Amino acid sequence: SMTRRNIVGCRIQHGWKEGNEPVEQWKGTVLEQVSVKPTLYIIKYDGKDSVYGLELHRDKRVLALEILPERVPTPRIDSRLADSLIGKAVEHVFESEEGTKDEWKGMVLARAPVMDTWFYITYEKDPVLYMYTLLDDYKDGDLRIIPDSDSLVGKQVEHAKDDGSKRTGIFIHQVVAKPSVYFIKFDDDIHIYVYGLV
Repeated sequence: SMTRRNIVGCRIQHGWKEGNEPVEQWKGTVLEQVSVKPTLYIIKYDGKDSVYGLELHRDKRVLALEILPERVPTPRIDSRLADSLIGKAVEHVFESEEGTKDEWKGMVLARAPVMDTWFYITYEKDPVLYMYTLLDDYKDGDLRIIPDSDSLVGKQVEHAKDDGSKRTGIFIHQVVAKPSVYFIKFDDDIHIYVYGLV
């Protein structure tokens, strides 16, 4: 039979219809096909720095999915300087009114697949997976490295909610630099949760 191109590593476009809200147009890059759940894909969408998980060929909210006739950009960064951030605890500084501090404590986890100049990062105030070109903020002083403060992948898990109901989730990735940290995808949420952070 004819073999179609793998959607991983491509630029994609699709409409998004969530219930009765107006239809939106989403554009992004497919970073990974989850080995332990091949229907699930990991995507970085333009303008959204929280990474998403979607069963792109099954989910009824995804409309007219297509591969764009574009190449995924391939910029370069200094390899040694990028690896110096991996596994480190950081303070990420954000713009705010003068005489007011807006900083978030977090941890740099890995260089992302496909978009290797972007980095996976998690925070204490928001435990979902984020992605950003952190070396831009590190060189400008807006990211500070702070002193020093066998895998569940594939295993299913259940969560007992406040109301009378349960939800299933699956461990999808083990962070190589910090093997006690994992990524979980629950079937009722598009965000990727970060588990095992202190």
